[PDB]
Parts: sequence; structure tokens; C-alpha cells
Amino acid sequence: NIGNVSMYTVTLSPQTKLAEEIFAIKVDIASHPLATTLIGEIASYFTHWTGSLRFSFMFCGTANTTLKVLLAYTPPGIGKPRSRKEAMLGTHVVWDVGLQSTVSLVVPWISASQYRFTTPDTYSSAGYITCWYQTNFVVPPNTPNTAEMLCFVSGCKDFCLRMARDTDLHKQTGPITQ
Amino acid sequence: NIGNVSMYTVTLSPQTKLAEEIFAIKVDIASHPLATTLIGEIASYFTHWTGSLRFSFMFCGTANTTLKVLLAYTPPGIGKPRSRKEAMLGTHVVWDVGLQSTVSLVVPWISASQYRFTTPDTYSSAGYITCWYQTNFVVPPNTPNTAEMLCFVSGCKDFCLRMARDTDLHKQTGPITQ
Amino acid sequence: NPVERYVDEVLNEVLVVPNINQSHPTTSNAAPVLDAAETGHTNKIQPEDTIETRYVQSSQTLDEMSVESFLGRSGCIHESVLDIVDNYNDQSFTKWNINLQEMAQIRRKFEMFTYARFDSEITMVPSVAAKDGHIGHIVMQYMYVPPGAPIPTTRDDYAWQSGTNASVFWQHGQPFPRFSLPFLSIASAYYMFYDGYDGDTYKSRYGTVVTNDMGTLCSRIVTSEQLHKVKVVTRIYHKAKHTKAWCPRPPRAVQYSHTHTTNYKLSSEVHNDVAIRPRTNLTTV
Amino acid sequence: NPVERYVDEVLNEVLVVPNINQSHPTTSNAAPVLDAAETGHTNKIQPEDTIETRYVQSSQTLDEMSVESFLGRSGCIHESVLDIVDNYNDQSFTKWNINLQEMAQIRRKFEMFTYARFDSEITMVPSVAAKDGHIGHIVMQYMYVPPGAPIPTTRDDYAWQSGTNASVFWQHGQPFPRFSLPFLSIASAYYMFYDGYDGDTYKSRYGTVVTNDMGTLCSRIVTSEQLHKVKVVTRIYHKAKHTKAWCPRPPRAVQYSHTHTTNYKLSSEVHNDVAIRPRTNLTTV
Amino acid sequence: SDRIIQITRGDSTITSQDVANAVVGYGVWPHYLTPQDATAIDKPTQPDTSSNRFYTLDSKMWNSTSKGWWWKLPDALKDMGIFGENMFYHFLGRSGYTVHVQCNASKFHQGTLLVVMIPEHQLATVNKGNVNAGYKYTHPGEAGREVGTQVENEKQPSDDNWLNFDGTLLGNLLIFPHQFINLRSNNSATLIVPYVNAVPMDSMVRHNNWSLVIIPVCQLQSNNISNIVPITVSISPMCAEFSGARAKTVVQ
Amino acid sequence: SDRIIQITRGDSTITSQDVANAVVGYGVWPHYLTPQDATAIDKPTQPDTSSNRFYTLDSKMWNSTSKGWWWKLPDALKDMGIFGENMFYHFLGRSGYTVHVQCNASKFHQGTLLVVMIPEHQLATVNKGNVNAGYKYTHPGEAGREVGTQVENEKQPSDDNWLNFDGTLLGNLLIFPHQFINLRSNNSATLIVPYVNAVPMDSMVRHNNWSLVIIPVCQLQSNNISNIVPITVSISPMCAEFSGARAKTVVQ
Amino acid sequence: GAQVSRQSINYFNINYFKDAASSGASRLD
Amino acid sequence: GAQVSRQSINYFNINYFKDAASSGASRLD
Amino acid sequence: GAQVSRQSINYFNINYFKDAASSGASRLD
Ligand SMILES: Cc1cc(CCCOc2c(C)cc(-c3noc(C(F)(F)F)n3)cc2C)on1
Ligand SMILES: Cc1cc(CCCOc2c(C)cc(-c3noc(C(F)(F)F)n3)cc2C)on1
Repeated sequence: NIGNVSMYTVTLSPQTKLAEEIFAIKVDIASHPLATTLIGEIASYFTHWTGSLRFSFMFCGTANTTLKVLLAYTPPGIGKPRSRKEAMLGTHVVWDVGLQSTVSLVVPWISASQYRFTTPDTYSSAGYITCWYQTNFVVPPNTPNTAEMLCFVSGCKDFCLRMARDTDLHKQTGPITQ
Repeated sequence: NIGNVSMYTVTLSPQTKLAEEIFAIKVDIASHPLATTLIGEIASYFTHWTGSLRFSFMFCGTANTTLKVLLAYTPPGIGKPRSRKEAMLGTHVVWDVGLQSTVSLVVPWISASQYRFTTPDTYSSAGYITCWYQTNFVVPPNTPNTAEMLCFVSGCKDFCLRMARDTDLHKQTGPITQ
Repeated sequence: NPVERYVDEVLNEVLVVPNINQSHPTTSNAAPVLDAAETGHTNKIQPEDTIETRYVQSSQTLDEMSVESFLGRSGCIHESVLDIVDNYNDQSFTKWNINLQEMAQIRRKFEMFTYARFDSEITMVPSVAAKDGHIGHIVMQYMYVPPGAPIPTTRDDYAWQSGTNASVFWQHGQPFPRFSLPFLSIASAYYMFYDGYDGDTYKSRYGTVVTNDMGTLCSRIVTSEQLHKVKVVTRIYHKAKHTKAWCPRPPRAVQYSHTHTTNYKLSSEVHNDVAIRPRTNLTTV
Repeated sequence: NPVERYVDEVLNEVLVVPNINQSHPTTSNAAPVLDAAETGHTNKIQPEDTIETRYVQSSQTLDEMSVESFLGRSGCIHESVLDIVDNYNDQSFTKWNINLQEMAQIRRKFEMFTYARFDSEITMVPSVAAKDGHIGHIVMQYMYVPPGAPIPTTRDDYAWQSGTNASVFWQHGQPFPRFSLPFLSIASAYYMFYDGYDGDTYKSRYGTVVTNDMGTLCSRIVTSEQLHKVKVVTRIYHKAKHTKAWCPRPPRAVQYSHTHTTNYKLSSEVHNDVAIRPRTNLTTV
Repeated sequence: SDRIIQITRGDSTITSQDVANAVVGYGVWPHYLTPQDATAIDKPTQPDTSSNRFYTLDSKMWNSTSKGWWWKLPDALKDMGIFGENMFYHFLGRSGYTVHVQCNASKFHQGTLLVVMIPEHQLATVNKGNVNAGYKYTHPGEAGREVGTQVENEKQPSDDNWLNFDGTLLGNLLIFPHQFINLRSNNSATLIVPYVNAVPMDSMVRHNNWSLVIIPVCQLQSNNISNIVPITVSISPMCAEFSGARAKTVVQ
Repeated sequence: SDRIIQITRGDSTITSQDVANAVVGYGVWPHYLTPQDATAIDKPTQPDTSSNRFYTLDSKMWNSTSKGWWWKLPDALKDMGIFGENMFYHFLGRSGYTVHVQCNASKFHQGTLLVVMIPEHQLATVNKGNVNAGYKYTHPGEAGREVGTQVENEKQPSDDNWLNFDGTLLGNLLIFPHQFINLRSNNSATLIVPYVNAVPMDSMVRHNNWSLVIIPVCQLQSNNISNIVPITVSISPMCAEFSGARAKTVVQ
Repeated sequence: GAQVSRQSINYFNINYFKDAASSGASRLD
Repeated sequence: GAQVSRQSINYFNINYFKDAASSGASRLD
Repeated sequence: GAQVSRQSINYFNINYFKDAASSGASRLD
């Protein structure tokens, strides 16, 4: 997918098994799927971060496609959840798709220390965001049997970065000439 | 002409074709025909310039010689005008020669940026000044069939120079000795 | 009490982040978590709206994230080399067409904004390598030649007199030279990007090269020819002071190729050209 | 509020240029664009009189165009050479008849006025070239010998005692020497030009050489003979401070030939001697 | 109702019964040049209702393989009535815009367009050294550029939508004024942008201030593919003013 | 001095050092349409300095046999900058004018031109029954019509200067706004005319409001005939305003 | 020259050169 | 010795040597 | 900027940089 706009969309569809997993990523602001986002890029110019993160999701199926999804945040000190039941025991939002296409899940600042390192460093690893099917993806006849979802990220009022440093998300391996 | 006082005069005379061109120069304060004028020499000790320029012309024919001339300023973003019609669509003064021998055309400051570079640099190239015959050069019998015109230049109340630098209108290629 | 203003400067507590207030369970038909990203606006929901929060007194401050702080650090923008190999007259002087495009580190930070207006602090770090064993007494001259002024073509060109240009003479063994420059543009802000040309034909130049002419930096070893050859490398550092920036933009994702242009190279396997790391699948953290 | 005066100095807004006011179409028998250059006066017409202008608030300032600014920058006025080749006693000292006529760059600026009165700031840049590999401990002495005082004829002449003359001793590795000099003329202003002689016969001298005697600058390497030979070049820079200038004049159009004289050389094709570039014809921009 | 809009400019009125609000770029509404920021001393011409009106560009067809489209302003409006004439007879111009992108389908169609207005979108060329995009490529006119079609001339700009045709990642385009046309929610996007530049007025011929970029982030799908789903763009200048009049510039 | 004049309009300034005052037609200075006399309800466009400026027409040569010249307004200004563009993109237009006729010779030349501005100069055809002057004949453009030259097509208007090309006597043209350029006295004529019509605005393409007629009543004589004595006309619209914008009308 | 202020904890905020470009980093907010 | 001035933003305009020729560039106007 | 105090034996207690980490050893008690 890298090199395509499809690297930005998650596909949903009618499931045959219940409570299936949709996606799972680390919540660390400068960790991998989210390092290249704007907040991830700026966070990469600083050594420490703190505050709550806001993840939003916009459903892009037809106006006749329905779906209920569970978005969960698993605080640290445990592995990523292996089932919807395990995931829903953490912080979560049950999203019902309807007239308003977008939902937001806030990953609260739940940490031992007041700040965490922006770079991938275990001790200050913030947990995971996983998405599961709450019910199913239902559609009437003659309607596309698959649909995309876009995912966004930004910082809440308490977001803050500290200790400026150079980034490792960009480099120079030769002279930049005229 | 260089090396003669005639490098300072433009010759006018009875024309056989209508609306002929008399002269055309760039309006840039430190550009070529006007680099050696006093304002051009001082402008050459600075990197930036701004403000309006005042061009004056003094007719030197006999008191019985008549003439109407169109002096035009063509703002940038277009080539120099190829005809009197094309030129008169820009800023212009129709000069009627009579008891007062001199006329002045003001080249208003019409620029994108607040200043321009004094040195010949396209982006900040200010346009052109062209002169054409509005009617003709008429004289009675027994009168010289040609006459000169002198051209002057100075700066208006808004003229201003900035960023001092060394000039390229003078050099030293060997020791100046006793 | 400005003095109070001064105390905040010393402790770096000028811009405080807000507190988290206590929230409670709710059951209503106002659903803040729901919205429409189509509007082009970010949902304004805060933690108190989704979970039940406790009251926490935020001490964090945003001073370090200010535009002044982000762009206010000296970074290298050029490395000048005067390497004496076999001809002192030809090798003891050089010139550089000034720009902030050759070093990726600082170029990328400035390019996170479309326009930026600032004063500059230039610091120079010269180092003399004794190729044959001795450096003698090295004295350098760095001269700023604004566009239009005469550029020196020999180590004794009359232009080195510096009758009007600014020159900084540095003597080996003295502190690193440093000076400030005011905002130099003919416009109100420097263009970090410029979607324009200098003409309307197929041969017109495109980009910041049309607007960012800063002149040339001419430098030479003032000392005359010495028996032992030296290689003098002068690194120029730049720092922005009293900064303002407008219209933020996406950070450069691929390597830079050339100055004044957004041109880039792309290989056969594109994931190597960007910092994005391939995920095994959607569910592998 | 002089303090207000100080703020203007810091921002360089002491001398403001006037605004352009809005003007309107006119039909009258007062024709400002018309005049007579014969009068020797410049027509005083402004843009509002010829075109219809809008109201624009001018922010430009003329501080940098002041005579203080124009003549207030250090330029090289001399390059002194003490080259030890084969006789330390003869080559370790020299002298220079002071003047501001040898370097075209600053000479031309000062010569844009007929008279000028100013104080001077002299800065010296010495550089020791190690011709054999070592510079040892170089200590220099620069002595100002006003007209009449005894000029040294050997490196140990009693005149180097400097019992009354001003001498500056510089030691290699210390900052560049610098000192100020007050306005030195016996008249009220320095003559940049002088249409006069020192007598009334065919052999009398003509020009500024009659009025601008400034004395001699005698210098020597204070250190005694060292095994390794050095070549010390001292460049003298001058800057005018607290300046006043009278009767402006046309800038020098051809190269200078000699000091204190307006003499010039002219070749067979004169357009090469002036900065005027040949036009193809009257209508070729 | 928060999902209806009527925009009146000059003699034109545009409506939409399924909007997602409107975006005012950088929060500044277009306004005329003030005497404190002005620099070119001659009195500006302000065509008013004759130039500040909606001009509808050529329609584009959105299909399952579309990669995007882009237009540059003021270039796209160069052959449009009085506004277009004014930009060629004058050296300088200044203007804000109301951009209204239109695209309707049905409740059984799905797809998403990211509509963005980028200031100073300096295009890149790919794998061509220091050769930059040529003038005629970045001045397509009202036809704009359909990403993924052009015959590789050398000065042809990048056609990589995921890298914003300029070396930065697509997902970050949201930092610029933008909206989405998500077929299940809305059928139009409205962006109102002020004049943004480092000088108060500029050449309308050599400099393009804004670029309208429309990229389909979610593929158009339905079970009635033979029905063509076009995308139409209508742009209205706002507070247009020109200065430094002369003969008409003829380009290329 | 009562014999000098400087007329500034937009970015143009015209001077003359030998005038015979100025004439303000019917004593009314040009002014914009007021809401009490207006009728077309849409808001007018007023180009201001971009259209209200002097436009110089093609020069004519006056010789011992010249019979006259005529131009019709606004037709003569149809290919003139912004004013010309505005008259074709709009259904309606309204405007006054400053007409400045220039002709200089010498103190040893003699001759007299009657310069007249006629409202509704409906031309006649001679000996052709009820066939009227054809559209292209009365719409010569900036080149006007040189009396006594044309190749007799049928719808060609009258070329009889003594009958004002309309069946009335020349000596009575003085009842219309006019001036004379008597070579021994002046070298220019200046007439400033308001908008005159029975409706507040009108089609700039189908209706010509004023006609500039220049007839040499006293033959040009001198003892240096090889020196050409041209006549140049410069016209400046005043208070030009247009209404009812649309696509550009293409004529003939 | 500089801006002395009092409360007693004076903040002599000196600017040593005569150009605005010469001073250090700007105050925030 | 130098000219302290007040408004509070003092402008200590110091002249470090005892000769007029020693001071820096002159004030304009 | 610093805290001038009076009794007359002033204690100009200067802090030359704009960061708290820059000052010397702390007062006791
Ligand atoms: C965009 C943008 C912003 C800027 C300002 C860059 C500052 O650039 C310089 C640099 C880096 C060095 C010198 C310089 N180096 O040495 C000298 C002197 F000491 F010789 F004056 N001047 C001058 C400028 C204008 O350039 N492009
Ligand atoms: C006209 C005109 C104006 C001036 C004043 C020129 C200042 O000239 C000098 C210079 C350049 C150097 C010295 C000098 N160099 O070194 C020394 C000292 F350090 F030895 F005192 N004095 C003295 C004067 C009067 O000279 N001619």
C-alpha cells in the first residue's frame, strides 16, 4: 500500500464471525503508523510529550450502510488485547454509524510520570488502540459490500511537547546542490 | 556618440509616416542608459530602491518650431510597446511644445513589492519609457529642419534607497601611485 | 508587573496549558464524540467529555513550542573550503551564493511554514588544517557582496577593499566571528515556497530562485603565501531571531535534491524513500 | 522625549519619507508638468499631479542615505609590506606618506563632495606570512610622524623612542589595533579638490597635494632578527565619524591614475574608459 | 437547517441542499487592500459585481480509477469574462475567492474527495535533476490537470498524489484550508479564502497564489457504474482589484 | 495664463500651450446615474481609472484638399483597453467624454477646423431611395471616416460636408457643442460632454450617442507644404459605467 | 540603553547595540 | 561619564573616553 | 536583571541569563 492513497483507509465488510478485529496500533505519538502524521512529525522534534490524544474516524460507506464499531484504548502494563471482551475492559467508545459520519475517541493521559519519551522506549510505551466489530456491517441489496474508514489524530487541550531535538524522520545522505 | 556631447541629445524632425517612435529605455534606476546619471550613480551604492521617478524633457528647436509628443510609461509584465497605440494604454503625458520648453513625466511607483533591486534582476524590472510623435514636427520655411531634445531624471518625494553596497560603475585595475 | 513578566521568562511559564476538570457519568442527547470531518474542522471534544476525569492541575508550559524557540537555534547552512594545493593565488579565495537550502536540517524546519519573517544571527566556525605541519598566522576575510556589487576575481581584486560592503576579519586564535543581519527582503516576508515564475514563457525560471536572491559571500585568506599549505574550512551557522511565520504546511517527506526546488527522486520500491515503515498487517502493532 | 529619539535610532526611523495622497481628475490652466529647465531648478511636480493616485502610507526612511552612513564604513586605504628577504636591518621597517587617495573605493565616495569635515577611526589588520615555517613572536610598532618630526632611517633610529609621537604596539595574537583621530586640518574642512597652487610660477604644484599633508606612518617589526623570515602585511582601514560634507559633485567616471590629481588616461576607443555601455540605437532597450 | 446554503455573488447564486458547513481559510474574510499595507501608488480599479461572480469551470468525470485533479488560481480564471480581461490588462491584481466544488451521486454510492486550497503550491518534478516544472504545465487554465494522463514532456510536474506533487505526504494536506465531499454526507464543499501573499498585490500572470487540489481518498463505488458522476467547480473572485493598467499581455 | 491647459484623467495627462478655453457641452459636467433616473436594477460596474483615461486614436493628415473626418462614440473606442472590453461584455453602458483634438503647424501656416460634437448624428444616404446607411459604415472604429475617399457601396452614407452628411447646412453646426482650431490662434480644442440620451443607459454596440465631426472650413495654406500637418484626437471616457454582464458580444 | 523596572527586584533589560536586529530572542505571547 | 534619561526605559548613552573623537557614529537630523 | 536591596549596603543579586538553571549555588535554609 505504501505509495498509494489506500495506505490511509481501513476496509470494513459483512463479517461471518462475530466480534472480529479491524486494526491495532500503538498509541505512542511518534511510534510507527502515526510517526508521519503532522502531530507525529512535530513530536519528533521534541524529546518528551504529555497530554491526551484525540483519534477520529470517518465512515465512507453509502448512506444506506450501517455499522457499530468498538474503539478501545488499552493502558500499559499488559499486552495488546486478543478479543473484543479483553479490549472493552479498557477505555472505549461504541460508535454507531449514522447521519454524522465521524466519531472521536480520546486517549486520556494515563501515565506514571508527568511526561513520556517521544521515541520508541519501552518504560514510557503508552498502550494500544484497537478497533472491533460491535455488531456487523449491514447493507441492503444492490449496495457495495465493502466500505472504507479514514483515521485522524490530533492533540487535546493538555497536549504538550518538551526538549527540542533533531528529527530522525528525515535525512540528508549527500550534498543538496544548485 | 559616446565621447561626445551628442550622446545627451535626441534628434527630432518632420516625419513622413505617422506615430513614429523616438526613443525607448528601461525605467530601472540603475539600468543602462540611466546608470551614469547622478541618481543612477547614487542608486548604484545601494541594493534596493523605491519611489517614483521624474523624467523631464527640454525642447531645443527654434521658437518657431512646433511639436506634440507622447511620453509613456509601460508597467511590467508585458513587452515594450510596439506602437503609439500600445504605448498610450499605459501611463502617459501628451507634451505640447510652446513657451515653456520643458515637460515632466512621472513614473509612479507601481510594484508588487515595497522595494526593487537596483541591479538588472528580471523579477524587479520596472517597465519602459517610450516616446512617440503625437502629431508632427512642423516648421515654417527657412528654419532648421531638425532639432534636439535633452532628457533629465531625478527622484520624487517618495524616492528612497536602501542597503549600502560597493558600486560596479567604477573600478581600480592597478595601483594608484604618487 | 512586567517584573512578574520577567519572572515568567526566567522559569519559562509564559504560556500555560489548561487544567483537566472533574467530569461525571452522563446520559444525554448531546453527543460531543459525534461530528463530521467533512466540515474541515477538528472535533473539539476534550477528555472530560468522553471519560470521567479527576481534577488535575496542569503545570506544563508551551514556551518551548513557540515559533521563536523552534526556529531559534543555530544550524549549519554552509561549509566553505579554501584548500591550498598547488597555486596560492587561485586557491586562497572563493565565493558562495547565499541561501538556506543546502543543509536539510534547518531547511526542513523553515519549510514548515509558507512565509517567515526574521532577523538572522550568523556565527562562523573556521578551522585550519595543517597539511604540511604549520599554520603560521592565518587571518581570514569574509565579505558580504549584496546583489549588484562587484565580485572579486583574484585574491587582490580591488573589491576586497570593502569600501562599502561589510567584511568581518577573523584572526586565528580569537573567538568565533558573529554578527546580526536585519530582515533583508524587498517584500514583507521571506518566501519559503513560491508558485511563480520570472516570466511567461517556457524558459522562465520557477520557484524561490526567482525571489530569494541574497547575494554572495566572498572570502579569502588575507595572509600572503606561506611555505606550508593549509586547508581552511569555515562552517556558517544561522539562527532566526524575532520570528514570525505564516501558513503552516506538511513536513518534507522525501530527501531534498536541489536548492530552491521541491524536486525529488523516487526509486523502484518507494517505501525506502519515505520514513513510513511497512506494517505486517492492520493488526500487528 | 529623547528616549523617543533613542527608540527611533534603534529602529532607524529618524528621517521618514512623506506619504502619497489621493488625487483626482483635473482640468485647469495650471500645468505643473510644464516648466523651464533653463532656470536651473528641478520641476517640483509629484505623482499626485500627473496621475490619479491612491492614498499610501509611506514607511521608508532615509537614515541609511545620510552622509554619516554613506561615509561611515571602514574601507582599506593602504597595504603596508615588510618583506624579510636578505637583510633584516633594511627590510624590517618602512614608511608611508598618509593620504586617502590610493584606494579607489573610498576615494570615490569622499570625492562626491568638495569639502568634508570628519573624525577618523583607524583599524589595522596585520598578517604574518611564515615564509620559512615559523613566525616566532612578532611585535609591531606603528608610529605617527606629523609633518616636521624626525623620520626614522634605521630600525634602531632614536625616533622610535616615540617620546612625543603616538605609537601603537601590537603583539601577534591580540585583537586588531584601533584608535581614533580628531579632525586634523589647519582649515575648517578637508579639501577633496583644490583649484590652486603653492606659488605663482610655472613650477608651482597644483592640487590637493598643496593642502593635504598629513604626515608619515612609520612602522617596524619590533622583534629582533629571527632565523625564519616572515612577510608582514598590514592593511589600514579608515572610517569617517561625525561627518559633514559640502558642495556635492559628479562621481569619478574614469579610473584614477595618481594621488592628489584628477588626471586620467584615455584610450583610442573611449567607450571602454567609462561605465557607459553602447546602445544599439535609440529604441533598443 | 445547518445543511443548506445559498451563496450570492454578483449576478450568480449557488445553492446546495447537502453541505458540511463552509470553511473560511485561516479565519480571515476577503477584504480590500488598506492604505497601510499598500505600496503601488496608483488608484486601483475595482470591477465589483462584474468580476466578483461565480465562474463555472469545465466538469470532470470521477470514476473508479481517478487519481485527482488540480487547478491553479488565478490562472484557472484567465479566460473568464471581465475578471480574466482585467488580469491581462494590468500588471498587478489582488483577490480572494469562494470555491464551491459540486459532486452528487446517490444514497447507494460511496466515495470521498479531499478538497484542498494550498497557498504557494510549488510543484516538483521527479527524477529530473534540477529541471523545474515548466510554465505551460502549471498554467493549464480552466481545464486543470487530470492526474495520471499526460505524455511525459521533460518539464512536466510530478503526478504523485500521495506525495502532494511536491514531496510531502497527502495525509498532512489537512493543515491547509480544506473540506471533504463524502458522498453519504454531502454533495458539495465550500471554501472561502482571503488573499494570501507576502506582498500586497502581485502579477496575476507570473504568480499563482492558490491551488485547488481534489484527490479521491476513497474510491467511487456503486452498483450502477454506467451513471457518470461528474465533479464541477465554480469559483467566484471576491474583492478583486487591479493596478498598473496598460496594453493587454499576450501569453505563450 | 488663459492659454494653457493640463487635463488629467486616470494615468494620462494632456497639455496644450495654445488653447481657446474649453467647452462643457450644454453646460452639464458628466456624472453617474442617480437612483431616481435609473431603471436597470442590477448594480453597475464602474471601472474608474482603468476606463476613464485618454485613448489616442489614429492620426489623420490635413492637406490642402481635405474635406473632413468623422468618428462616432462609443464606437471609436471599441478596441481601446478596459473601456472597450466593458462595452462588449455588457448589454448596457453609459459615459461622458473629454475630447481633445490636436493640430499644430506654425506661425506661417493658416487654416481652420470646425470641431463639433453632435448628439444623434443620424446619417443620410444620397439619391438612394429609402435605403439607409449600413451598420459597418457608421461603425468605422478608431480609423473614423475620411470624407471624400470611399468606394461607393450601396449603403454608404452621404459624403457632403456642406450638408452635414444629414441634410442640414454646415454653417448651423455651431448650435452643437463645438470649437475651432484656427491655426493662428490655437493648436487644440477641448470639449467635455455629458451623457445625452432619452434613456439612462443604452447598448454601446447598437447605439452611437455622439459623433465627432472635424471639417476644415478654411483651407490649410503655407509656403512649406512638404511638412505634413496631422490632426490627432484623444478621447477620455468620464464616469463610465456598465450593466447587464454576460459573454462577450462578437460583431459582424 | 535599557528599561529598568521596579517592585525591589529591578530587571535591567539592556540592548547593547543601536540596531533592533542586534538583540536576543524575543519575549513570547 | 554619560547621559541617563527616564520615562521607565533609561537610555544610558555612555562615552567611555575623554575625547569627542572617540565616540561612535553621530545621531541624525 | 536583578534584585537591588537597601539599608546603605546594596546587594545587587544579578542573574545574567534568562533561565533559572543558569544561576549559581542556591541560598540555604
Ligand atoms: C529565505 C532566506 C532567508 C535568508 C537570510 C539568510 C542569511 O544569510 C546570509 C548568510 C548566511 C551569511 C551572510 C554573510 N556571511 O558573512 C557575511 C559578512 F560577514 F561578510 F558580512 N555576510 C549574509 C547573509 C545575507 O536567506 N534566504
Ligand atoms: C583629506 C584627508 C583626510 C585624512 C585623514 C586620514 C587619516 O589618516 C591617517 C591614517 C590613515 C593613519 C594614521 C596612523 N596610522 O597609525 C598611526 C599611529 F598608530 F601610529 F598613531 N597613525 C594617521 C592618520 C593622520 O587624510 N586626508
